[PDB]
Parts: sequence; C-alpha cells; structure tokens
Amino acid sequence: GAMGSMERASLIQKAKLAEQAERYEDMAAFMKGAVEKGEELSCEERNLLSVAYKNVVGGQRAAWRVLSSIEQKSNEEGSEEKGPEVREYREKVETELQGVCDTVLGLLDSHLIKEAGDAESRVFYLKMKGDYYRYLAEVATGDDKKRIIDSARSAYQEAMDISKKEMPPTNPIRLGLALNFSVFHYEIANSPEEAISLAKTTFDEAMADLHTLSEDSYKDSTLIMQLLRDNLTLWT
Amino acid sequence: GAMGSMERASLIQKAKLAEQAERYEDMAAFMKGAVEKGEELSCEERNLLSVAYKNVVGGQRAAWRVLSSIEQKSNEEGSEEKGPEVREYREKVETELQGVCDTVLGLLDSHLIKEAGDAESRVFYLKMKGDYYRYLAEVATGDDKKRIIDSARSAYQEAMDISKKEMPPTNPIRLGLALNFSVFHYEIANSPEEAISLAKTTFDEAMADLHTLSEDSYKDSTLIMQLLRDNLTLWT
Amino acid sequence: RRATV
Amino acid sequence: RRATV
Ligand SMILES: C=CC(C)(C)OC[C@H]1O[C@H](O[C@@H]2C3=C([C@H](C)COC(C)=O)C[C@H](O)[C@]3(C)/C=C3/[C@@H](COC)CC[C@H]3[C@@H](C)[C@H]2O)[C@H](O)[C@@H](O)[C@@H]1O
Ligand SMILES: C=CC(C)(C)OC[C@H]1O[C@H](O[C@@H]2C3=C([C@H](C)COC(C)=O)C[C@H](O)[C@]3(C)/C=C3/[C@@H](COC)CC[C@H]3[C@@H](C)[C@H]2O)[C@H](O)[C@@H](O)[C@@H]1O
Ligand SMILES: [Mg+2]
Ligand SMILES: [Mg+2]
Ligand SMILES: [Mg+2]
Ligand SMILES: [Mg+2]
Ligand SMILES: [Mg+2]
Ligand SMILES: [Mg+2]
Repeated sequence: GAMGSMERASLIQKAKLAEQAERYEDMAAFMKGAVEKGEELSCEERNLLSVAYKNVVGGQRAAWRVLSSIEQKSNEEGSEEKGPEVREYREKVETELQGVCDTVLGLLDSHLIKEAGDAESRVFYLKMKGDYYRYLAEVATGDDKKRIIDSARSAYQEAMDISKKEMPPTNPIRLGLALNFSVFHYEIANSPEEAISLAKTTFDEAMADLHTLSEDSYKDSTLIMQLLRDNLTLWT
Repeated sequence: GAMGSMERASLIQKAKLAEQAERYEDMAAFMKGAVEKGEELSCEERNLLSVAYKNVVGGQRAAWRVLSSIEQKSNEEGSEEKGPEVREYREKVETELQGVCDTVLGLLDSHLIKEAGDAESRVFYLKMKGDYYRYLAEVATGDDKKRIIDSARSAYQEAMDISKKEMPPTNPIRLGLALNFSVFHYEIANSPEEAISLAKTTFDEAMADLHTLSEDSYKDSTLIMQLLRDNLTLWT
Repeated sequence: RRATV
Repeated sequence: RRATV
C-alpha cells in the first residue's frame, strides 16, 4: 500500500496528529498502514484505529441518511419526477461507504482477529466486525441482506460470549459492545424487546460492579452506562 | 474530467444535494464539472461553486493551522526532538491545500473571469481569485511569497474598483469583498491601519445606504456588516 | 438519536 | 477569530 514505505512508529505518530487535526480520512489511512505492518496493536493503537474509521464511516452514513430521506420523499404520491440524480448520488455515497466497511472488515480478517488472544483485543475486534457488518446492513436491500445481518449478529455474539466470561461487567469495551448489539437488535434485527432487555441487564450488572473501581475507572464505565440509560429512555 | 459525461443540470442538482448532505468535496467536484461545461454560471450557481471550495479549503486550512502550531512548539527551546513526522504531515496537508487553491484559480482563469462582464459576476470571481491567492499566501515561505501576496492584492484591488463604480455600498458581494480585503491587509500585508480604515469606511457607507433597501435586502446586507463590526471590535 | 459507541 | 466570508 501507499504506507508501505513509512515506519510503523511514524504511522502511529501521524495518526495521532491527524486525530488532533480532525483529519479522520488521513488518520484511517495511517492506521491501515500500521495494521498492515503485521504486528499486533496495543490498546492505544486499537483505539486510534477504531476512532479513525468510526468517524469516516459516521460521516458517510449521515450523508447517506440525508440522501435516502430525499429519495424517499421523491418517491411519494404527488412528488414531481426529478430524474435519476438523487438515486445516483445516494448510490455513489453508498458504494463509497461499503468500500470503507469492506476495508475495515478486511483488516480485521487479515489478520487482526486471528492473532488476538487476550479478551481486550479479541472482543474489541469482534465488536468492530459486528459494527461494520451492521453498517453494511443499514444500506443492504438485496439477496445477501439476511446474510449480512447474520454476520453482524455472529460477530457480536462471539464478542458477547467472550466478554461475559473474561471481562468485568464495568469494562468499557464490554459496555460499548452491549450498547451497540442492543442497537443492532432494536433497529436491524426487528427485536426491540431483546434490545431493551440487553440494555437493562447490562446497565444493572455494571451498577453492581462499580464499587470495585478506582475513581478513574468509575468515570470511564459510568460514561457508557449513561448511553445505555439514554437508549432505554428513548425506547421506553 | 470525471464529470465530462454528466449533464450540466445534473451536476448542479447533485451539487445542491451534496450541500444538503455536507459533502463539500463532492459538491466542489460537481461544480468544477459544471464550470468545465464552458457556459457562464448564474448567480445561484456561483454561490454553489464558492461555498463548495470555501468549505473544502476551510477544513484544510484549519488542519494546517493545528499542525503548524504543533510544529512551532516542537522547534522551541527545550522541546524533545520527535523526528520529521510533524513537518512531513504539515507538508502533506499544505500540498493538498495548495492543489485545491490551484484548481480554483485555474477554473477562474479558464475561463470564468474572462467571460464575466456583469459587475455581480466579475467582482465575485475576482474576490475568489484574491481569496485563493490569500490562502496560498498563508502557507507560503519561499522566493514567490511576495508575488503570491501581490497576486491576491491585485485581484482584490480590481474587484474593489469595479464594486465601487458598479454596485451599491450595501451589495453583499461588495461588502464581503471589503471584509476579506481588510483581513488581507491586517494579517497578510502587515497593514493593520489599512485594514481598519477599509472596514470602517465600508461599514459607514453601507449604513448610509440601508434606507433604499427592502426588508429582505436589508437583512442580507446587515449580516455582513456585523462581520465588519466584529473585526473592528477585535482589532480596536 | 439513539447512541452507539 | 476574525471573520472572512
Ligand atoms: C483516538 C483516540 C483518543 C482520542 C486518544 O482516545 C479516544 C478515547 O479512547 C478511550 O475510550 C474508548 C473509546 C471511547 C470512550 C467512550 C470515550 O470516553 C471516555 C472518556 O472514556 C469512544 C471511542 O470511540 C473509544 C476509542 C471506543 C470504544 C469502543 C470501541 O469498540 C471497538 C468500545 C467502547 C469504547 C472504549 C474502547 C473506550 O475505552 C479513552 O478511555 C478516552 O479517554 C479517549 O477519549
Ligand atoms: C451553497 C449555497 C446556498 C447554501 C444555497 O446559499 C448560500 C448562501 O448564498 C447567499 O449569500 C451569499 C453568501 C453568504 C451569505 C453571507 C450567507 O448569509 C445570508 C443569509 O445572506 C455566505 C456564502 O459563503 C455566500 C455564498 C458567499 C458570499 C461571498 C462570495 O465571495 C465570492 C461574498 C459575500 C457572500 C454573498 C455572495 C452572499 O449573497 C444567500 O443570500 C444565502 O441565503 C445563502 O445561505
Ligand atoms: Mg521498520
Ligand atoms: Mg447499491
Ligand atoms: Mg414487551
Ligand atoms: Mg448537455
Ligand atoms: Mg510546502
Ligand atoms: Mg494608527
């Protein structure tokens, strides 16, 4: 790749500069180059990878939702025919988004997941795999839609099984995994009851484990707990 | 170019969709394609062109300023040597920014300016030419720096001469040109007194012409007038 | 809008 | 920060 000539440490340094500059596309390219050096990522490096791509795809998804809403309104009764342009441009953004998801899933499959043996790395990468299949599911409408959804489910479920066995209920990765899998249930899998049950159980078990934590860890865990509570308030 | 196969009207439609989706890079590419159809732009189309590139280069410039600040701190007494990475990444962002400026200046030179005969188009394009030379001047450090600065000055000055002869003092393009040329004087040309005098004279002459305007035009002019006042408050 | 992280 | 438009 275009980052093949740059030192791993320089790629990591530049990813941190890109984060400070809010240059998330650059950040993602630097972190892809770092992954492709073939060495495992540290905890801090995993966070840089996930933040870079979360922001890139987050912008693409927000744009896709704007265009999809315009497209739906254009297909309602009484709407003037405006030609193929809205569909074409929504498709353009969609294809670019799918390309980024495929890139992330490829990094996870080659070879981040197979080399990740500690719970904190394996659950992290499997959460990412569920997230990026979920983003593919948000835009899917074809023969493969159910298989994309099941790929997201399968990755989240493996991550959940490991997280419950190997991490405390307050672990931020375990909490964030549960938050996102609950959203998957609510809005992808048409399972709002499962979404609500998962969010509630995760919140309650984390509450009961807060007493073991330092002040700094307590702050870290309660932040994601508030997101679980926010979703429960929205859904109930 | 890659937009050569798309209808002019479809490029304009997609630029408007890109604006709604905050996809300014796409917006700029669509509007470059529209310009390259060779027909003059309407007032609304000129605004789409300027907004697209203003947002693209605005993000690049903000990132450049972040990285430049880090680079300066790294070159102070007592700072640990962190290698070439900060300079390299600042240079990368700088080169990309310069490329966008060169693209805009090329569109203006081929052939938007030479075909623009009405004051509202000619002043608009010359303001843009001054703006994009000014952005080149913000990052310039070489033998050509003074010539870049004088290119910005020359474009702004021609726009100013036309605007004073052909537009009312409340015209938003005339006001925005004056705002930016005043900033050029303040922070590029080391002429704060000229910057302040231009902002004050422009504001006072616009105030005296507000009485001729409809409610809608009054709102449009007073908005940029407040920016002139904001700068005067900052500078005095 | 619902939260993910 | 000073304003341009
Ligand atoms: C780009 C890296 C920088 C900015 C330096 O760090 C980002 C954040 O990384 C840390 O948190 C992580 C973190 C976030 C926290 C909720 C941020 O709220 C704090 C102050 O906890 C949001 C980020 O998307 C990230 C990296 C992602 C995830 C998900 C990743 O699923 C694959 C699982 C939950 C959570 C975990 C990993 C959090 O542990 C620090 O703890 C924060 O301080 C810091 O801001
Ligand atoms: C992308 C296009 C959309 C979003 C549809 O329209 C953008 C805006 O275009 C209009 O204003 C222009 C305008 C702005 C106004 C200050 C926006 O504040 C209003 C409500 O006046 C900021 C934009 O950078 C733009 C296009 C640029 C310029 C500079 C261009 O120098 C080459 C000169 C001054 C000013 C003029 C041209 C303004 O006339 C409308 O009047 C607004 O309503 C509308 O928001
Ligand atoms: Mg090496
Ligand atoms: Mg498609
Ligand atoms: Mg029920
Ligand atoms: Mg045609
Ligand atoms: Mg340079
Ligand atoms: Mg004085």
